[PDB]
Amino acid sequence: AVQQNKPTRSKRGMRRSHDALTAVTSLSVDKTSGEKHLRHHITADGYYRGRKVI
Amino acid sequence: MRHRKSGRQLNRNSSHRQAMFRNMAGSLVRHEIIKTTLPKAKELRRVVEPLITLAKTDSVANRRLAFARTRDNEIVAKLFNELGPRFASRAGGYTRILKCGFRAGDNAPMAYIELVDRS
Amino acid sequence: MIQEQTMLNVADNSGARRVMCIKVLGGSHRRYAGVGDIIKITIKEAIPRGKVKKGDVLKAVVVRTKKGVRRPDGSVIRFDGNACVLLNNNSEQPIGTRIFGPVTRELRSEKFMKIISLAPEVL
RNA sequence: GCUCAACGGAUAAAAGGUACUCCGGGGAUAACAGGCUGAUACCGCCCAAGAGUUCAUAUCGACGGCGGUGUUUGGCACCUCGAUGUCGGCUCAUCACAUCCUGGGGCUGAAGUAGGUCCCAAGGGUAUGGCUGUUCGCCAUUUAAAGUGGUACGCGAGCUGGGUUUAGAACGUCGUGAGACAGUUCGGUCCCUAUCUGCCGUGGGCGCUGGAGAACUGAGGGGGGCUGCUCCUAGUACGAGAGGACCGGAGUGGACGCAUCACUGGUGUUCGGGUUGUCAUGCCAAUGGCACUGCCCGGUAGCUAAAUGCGGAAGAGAUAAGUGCUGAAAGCAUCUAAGCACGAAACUUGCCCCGAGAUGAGUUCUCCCUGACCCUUUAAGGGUCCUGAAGGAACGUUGAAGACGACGACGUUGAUAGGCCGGGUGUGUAAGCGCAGCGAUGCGUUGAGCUAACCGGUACUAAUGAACCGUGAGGCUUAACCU
RNA sequence: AAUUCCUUGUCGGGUAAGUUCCGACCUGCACGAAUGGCGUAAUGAUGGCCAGGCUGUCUCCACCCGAGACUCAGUGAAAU
RNA sequence: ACACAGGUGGUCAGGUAGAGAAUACCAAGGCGCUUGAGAGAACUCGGGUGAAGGAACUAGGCAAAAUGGUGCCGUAACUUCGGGAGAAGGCACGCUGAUAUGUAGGUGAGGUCCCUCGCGGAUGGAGCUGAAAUCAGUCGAAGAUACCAGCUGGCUGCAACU
RNA sequence: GCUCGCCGGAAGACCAAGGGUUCCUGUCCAACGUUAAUCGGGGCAGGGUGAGUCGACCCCUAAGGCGAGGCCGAAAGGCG
RNA sequence: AGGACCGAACCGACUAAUGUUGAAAAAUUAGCGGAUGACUUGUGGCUGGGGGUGAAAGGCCAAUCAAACCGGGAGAUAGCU
Ligand SMILES: [Mg+2]
Ligand SMILES: [Mg+2]
Ligand SMILES: [Mg+2]
Ligand SMILES: [Mg+2]
Ligand SMILES: [Mg+2]
Ligand SMILES: [Mg+2]
Ligand SMILES: [Mg+2]
Ligand SMILES: [Mg+2]
Ligand SMILES: [Mg+2]
Ligand SMILES: [Mg+2]
Ligand SMILES: [Mg+2]
Ligand SMILES: [Mg+2]
Ligand SMILES: [Mg+2]
Ligand SMILES: [Mg+2]
Ligand SMILES: [Mg+2]
Ligand SMILES: [Mg+2]
Ligand SMILES: [Mg+2]
Ligand SMILES: [Mg+2]
Ligand SMILES: [Mg+2]
Ligand SMILES: [Mg+2]
Ligand SMILES: [Mg+2]
Ligand SMILES: [Mg+2]
Ligand SMILES: [Mg+2]
Ligand SMILES: [Mg+2]
Ligand SMILES: [Mg+2]
Ligand SMILES: [Mg+2]
Ligand SMILES: [Mg+2]
Ligand SMILES: [Mg+2]
Ligand SMILES: [Mg+2]
Ligand SMILES: [Mg+2]
Ligand SMILES: [Mg+2]
Ligand SMILES: [Mg+2]
Ligand SMILES: [Mg+2]
Ligand SMILES: [Mg+2]
Ligand SMILES: [Mg+2]
Ligand SMILES: [Mg+2]
Ligand SMILES: [Mg+2]
Ligand SMILES: [Mg+2]
Ligand SMILES: [Mg+2]
Ligand SMILES: [Mg+2]
Ligand SMILES: [Mg+2]
Ligand SMILES: [Mg+2]
Ligand SMILES: [Mg+2]
Ligand SMILES: [Mg+2]
Ligand SMILES: [Mg+2]
Ligand SMILES: [Mg+2]
Ligand SMILES: [Mg+2]
Ligand SMILES: [Mg+2]
Ligand SMILES: [Mg+2]
Ligand SMILES: [Mg+2]
Ligand SMILES: [Mg+2]
Ligand SMILES: [Mg+2]
Ligand SMILES: [Mg+2]
Ligand SMILES: [Mg+2]
Ligand SMILES: [Mg+2]
Ligand SMILES: [Mg+2]
Ligand SMILES: [Mg+2]
Ligand SMILES: [Mg+2]
Ligand SMILES: [Mg+2]
Ligand SMILES: [Mg+2]
Ligand SMILES: [Mg+2]
Ligand SMILES: [Mg+2]
Ligand SMILES: [Mg+2]
Ligand SMILES: [Mg+2]
Ligand SMILES: [Mg+2]
Ligand SMILES: [Mg+2]
Ligand SMILES: [Mg+2]
Ligand SMILES: [Mg+2]
Ligand SMILES: [Mg+2]
Ligand SMILES: [Mg+2]
Ligand SMILES: [Mg+2]
Ligand SMILES: [Mg+2]
Ligand SMILES: [Mg+2]
Ligand SMILES: [Mg+2]
Ligand SMILES: [Mg+2]
Ligand SMILES: [Mg+2]
Ligand SMILES: [Mg+2]
Ligand SMILES: [Mg+2]
Ligand SMILES: [Mg+2]
Ligand SMILES: [Mg+2]
Ligand SMILES: [Mg+2]
Ligand SMILES: [Mg+2]
Ligand SMILES: [Mg+2]
Ligand SMILES: [Mg+2]
Ligand SMILES: [Mg+2]
Ligand SMILES: [Mg+2]
Ligand SMILES: [Mg+2]
Ligand SMILES: [Mg+2]
Ligand SMILES: [Mg+2]
Ligand SMILES: [Mg+2]
Ligand SMILES: [Mg+2]
Ligand SMILES: [Mg+2]
Ligand SMILES: [Mg+2]
Ligand SMILES: [Mg+2]
Ligand SMILES: [Mg+2]
Ligand SMILES: [Mg+2]
Ligand SMILES: [Mg+2]
Ligand SMILES: [Mg+2]
Ligand SMILES: [Mg+2]
Ligand SMILES: [Mg+2]
Ligand SMILES: [Mg+2]
Ligand SMILES: [Mg+2]
Ligand SMILES: [Mg+2]
Ligand SMILES: [Mg+2]
Ligand SMILES: [Mg+2]
Ligand SMILES: [Mg+2]
Ligand SMILES: [Mg+2]
Ligand SMILES: [Mg+2]
Ligand SMILES: [Mg+2]
Ligand SMILES: [Mg+2]
Repeated sequence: AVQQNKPTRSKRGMRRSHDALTAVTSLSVDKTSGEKHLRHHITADGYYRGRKVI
Repeated sequence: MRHRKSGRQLNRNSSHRQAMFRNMAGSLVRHEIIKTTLPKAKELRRVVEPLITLAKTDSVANRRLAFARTRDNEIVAKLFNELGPRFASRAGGYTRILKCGFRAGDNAPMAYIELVDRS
Repeated sequence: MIQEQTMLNVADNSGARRVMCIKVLGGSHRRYAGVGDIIKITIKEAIPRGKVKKGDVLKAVVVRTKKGVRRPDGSVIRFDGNACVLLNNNSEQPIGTRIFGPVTRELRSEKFMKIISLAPEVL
């Protein structure tokens, strides 16, 4: 469990290649208050598909 | 391996996984909607709703059985006076989960669990 | 299901009442013997005087296992003591002449037609 | 005058121990393993006195001769001292063939049975214990067999530390002693997350030159091959008797593997009950908490093996040793030179598995796009607009799929999970009431009550209208039918 | 024998089998009388051996509940 | 050297069991130990259970399992007379009722007598507390039920022992 | 605030040791805190330690230190 | 009566598993021994590097021992890397 050389930035990036975080693909919109909340999630207001919960 | 099993361990032991769900089921029937995380509220489902399906059919012995389930003199009287007859027609499903994003200090994916009746 | 170092009761009249298996016979790396097998036993505790003394080495046959025998229909037959019947190294047929206890039906064959006449209950 | 004799002569003068040790160095120089000869070791050959009733050759071989293998004991001191952990066990192997078993053939001083001995054959298989620290060894007992070797006398960044090995102690023996002694008992810290090569698994991007949904052909690869015994033929042949088969058939078991859980069981801190000790729910009853589920008894589905189903094949081809057929060289004998036939677990197949990243990138039936343009990149080129379909990704419900990915089912047209009614299954007459009694307690309603995953059911809850990505006839050359 | 090399000396119990153990022989390589001989009730976190009880030590490992190891969020080392 | 599973002398001592400052649950009182939320793999640490056999494991019963308290009967060779000895092995134990509507025992108030006198000395028995045993009767698979709580025996080597 | 848990011969209530504002009251989150952080034992500022009887000095000593003169050492000094 | 027995405080540290850039540069959890005596412990004072102390292992004497720690000769000397 001890290395014998110092590897390079090339190998460091070649490992770091697969760190590809993607963002949210698209958001989704209400039908009585109209904001861009997450898909299958409540709004910050408290709306979900028409209802105003609290 | 876990094949065909049930239940959820939830990173607590089993003197904990009944003593927590006592307090959670002692708060949900009290306030009819609370804010708690998603695996703790997808499986609080079948801990609170058979407690209401039992309370649908009033007796004397069920006032000891749900007293064993809850150990709260307030909640047994409210569960058998108000929340009994108000759902006396459905075939179950007295709950509803609504996802409310995430949480501040730990990125805990929360949820809103509720009864169907607030209006 | 008799392996090595199994301490058996002796079913018959031939003086021994506590034996100890040392081998199972009939195939390499063998582990288990039920009814119908020929294990090899020493003799650990005889009576005051009998046909065989202490320290003899002679073959036997397991006749009553606590693991039980398994019929065609799936039904099991279990006992309450691991016990065997003594034998003879040059004749493969016993030394004593009276067999106590019951023995099982799945032992009868013309190698062993002599322990099915004396036994009071062919189970 | 100086046996300075260690004789170019250090002083007029000098012995040991360190396993309590420390330092500078040293692979110049030892042990461990390599590398180099190959003297000893082992195994094949050559002459053939004799032994074997006759007879060197069935089996042995004197006095001598020549090599092979690198395998023991050794020789040299090269790599290695600013360190490569050493014997034996445990766990995993792989190759070698001088082959232990099993397969096929010739010889015999081979009647049969069982053997002797070389020749071909390495696919597969190869004992559990007693004893010492032990490989071995001896002994007890099986089996078809308990092979021989290299791999740092395989394997301590995988594991015991008993052996030899540090510090303590003692006995024998040696020295006056300090302490030593392949002599001995007794107790004696074994460190490390994997960067890279390697290996078993699971995956994203791109290419496969229009793009997507699937099913496949298979050049190569990889696991697999074992064997006992009883019964028929047949107590036949052979044999004086005693004994006792070839060659083919029928059954049942062990070791090793593949699955699955219906039967027999194992677990079942999520399902019933009994029970102690203590504190609380105001209290009596009734339930819950804590002391390893407090101690137990039972136990559903799943996971599992000791539980029960299947496998090892049969066949085809050319083959190794050997027996042949025809037949010259050499008019005759000759398996060989021409040719023709047989031949075994080794070989290729046959059984099965992942298998087009086979770049030699495939085969294959399907479904979708048939719009306008201007700019210099003059055409395989850059951009503005209606176009954004096939289909996949993402999100939610999740699973006999699972580390995370990935694979699979469902997405209001729908049972994908959680719920709920009726059932099943497990525990074993719940609480409450009335009777009996001094009371523990029984009896009735009562096989009642509770019920985890389990088989068939119900839209009450959760799975959102969309949005996001993928485009508009496919490049060039050469050949062939056709308008 | 804690001292014995030839050695697993020699015999008998113990075991199916016993290079260790207990009992005798003496050919003691090289015990031996206050660097002590032999013996002995009790005692020892002492050396060596057998027996009953007990069981995953093991033939043969299967399941279960918990703290880690795998995923996501914040802080974020070390040998080389 | 860390807001360290380390160490440091004295004082106080509640309940229900209990021989007791052991142990199990508690009140007075204090804390949830300064990272979390998930999925339910190999493997490892700490643990509970196990069919048939029961030391075949190994250097070795290492580890693990088991025994385990009070009362009574009983107890070997050997010996320095003490020991060995808790040798070994066994038997009863929960609650209820009676003997006794709470006994044997402990404590002790009134009532009365003299009085060398005061914080009296005796007769006296109210009331409180309360063992231990015997006999009937009853529930479970199991009555020291949980926690604590010795494995036993047989020959030797060394050293008297603490 | 109220459900649950853990110690209860301690992890409850105090002092002699030793540290030296860590104590209370406002205010701040940059470093400190193994995370977040409005909270703090952290940064700043302000308050807080009242004795005839309780602890130190104080009268007297134990081990032992110093020790006028005194004895003995080269000086240092060593005892007493 | 005990240099007595079983056993908590207290003192010690026999075996095994954890862990050996760990919570600790020697501990933790389940077991262990002594536990009115040759014991254990808070305070103070005494001894000193060829010397102190030792129920004796070359042990221990400020995480250092077959001759401690600090300053000086000293930039000790080195045929050796
Ligand atoms: Mg290097
Ligand atoms: Mg399921
Ligand atoms: Mg000279
Ligand atoms: Mg000279
Ligand atoms: Mg000279
Ligand atoms: Mg001279
Ligand atoms: Mg020594
Ligand atoms: Mg020494
Ligand atoms: Mg050195
Ligand atoms: Mg060098
Ligand atoms: Mg060299
Ligand atoms: Mg050598
Ligand atoms: Mg060498
Ligand atoms: Mg060599
Ligand atoms: Mg050669
Ligand atoms: Mg040859
Ligand atoms: Mg001849
Ligand atoms: Mg020959
Ligand atoms: Mg080398
Ligand atoms: Mg090096
Ligand atoms: Mg070396
Ligand atoms: Mg050959
Ligand atoms: Mg032959
Ligand atoms: Mg092969
Ligand atoms: Mg082979
Ligand atoms: Mg083949
Ligand atoms: Mg063995
Ligand atoms: Mg032995
Ligand atoms: Mg052997
Ligand atoms: Mg070798
Ligand atoms: Mg070799
Ligand atoms: Mg070898
Ligand atoms: Mg080796
Ligand atoms: Mg290695
Ligand atoms: Mg090894
Ligand atoms: Mg050793
Ligand atoms: Mg890595
Ligand atoms: Mg890797
Ligand atoms: Mg892929
Ligand atoms: Mg092949
Ligand atoms: Mg099953
Ligand atoms: Mg089933
Ligand atoms: Mg169970
Ligand atoms: Mg209770
Ligand atoms: Mg009660
Ligand atoms: Mg509690
Ligand atoms: Mg608990
Ligand atoms: Mg069962
Ligand atoms: Mg089952
Ligand atoms: Mg052919
Ligand atoms: Mg011819
Ligand atoms: Mg011919
Ligand atoms: Mg075959
Ligand atoms: Mg074949
Ligand atoms: Mg449906
Ligand atoms: Mg449903
Ligand atoms: Mg139902
Ligand atoms: Mg039932
Ligand atoms: Mg009940
Ligand atoms: Mg009832
Ligand atoms: Mg009835
Ligand atoms: Mg029932
Ligand atoms: Mg269903
Ligand atoms: Mg001896
Ligand atoms: Mg000697
Ligand atoms: Mg010897
Ligand atoms: Mg002997
Ligand atoms: Mg002797
Ligand atoms: Mg002597
Ligand atoms: Mg003398
Ligand atoms: Mg002692
Ligand atoms: Mg033995
Ligand atoms: Mg932890
Ligand atoms: Mg981690
Ligand atoms: Mg992270
Ligand atoms: Mg802290
Ligand atoms: Mg913490
Ligand atoms: Mg966590
Ligand atoms: Mg797990
Ligand atoms: Mg257990
Ligand atoms: Mg078992
Ligand atoms: Mg059981
Ligand atoms: Mg053994
Ligand atoms: Mg033990
Ligand atoms: Mg135990
Ligand atoms: Mg002693
Ligand atoms: Mg508690
Ligand atoms: Mg206590
Ligand atoms: Mg401060
Ligand atoms: Mg402040
Ligand atoms: Mg901070
Ligand atoms: Mg902050
Ligand atoms: Mg403060
Ligand atoms: Mg502050
Ligand atoms: Mg005043
Ligand atoms: Mg005073
Ligand atoms: Mg004085
Ligand atoms: Mg003085
Ligand atoms: Mg003076
Ligand atoms: Mg000590
Ligand atoms: Mg020690
Ligand atoms: Mg301890
Ligand atoms: Mg004691
Ligand atoms: Mg004592
Ligand atoms: Mg000195
Ligand atoms: Mg020191
Ligand atoms: Mg010196
Ligand atoms: Mg000088
Ligand atoms: Mg210098
Ligand atoms: Mg110099």
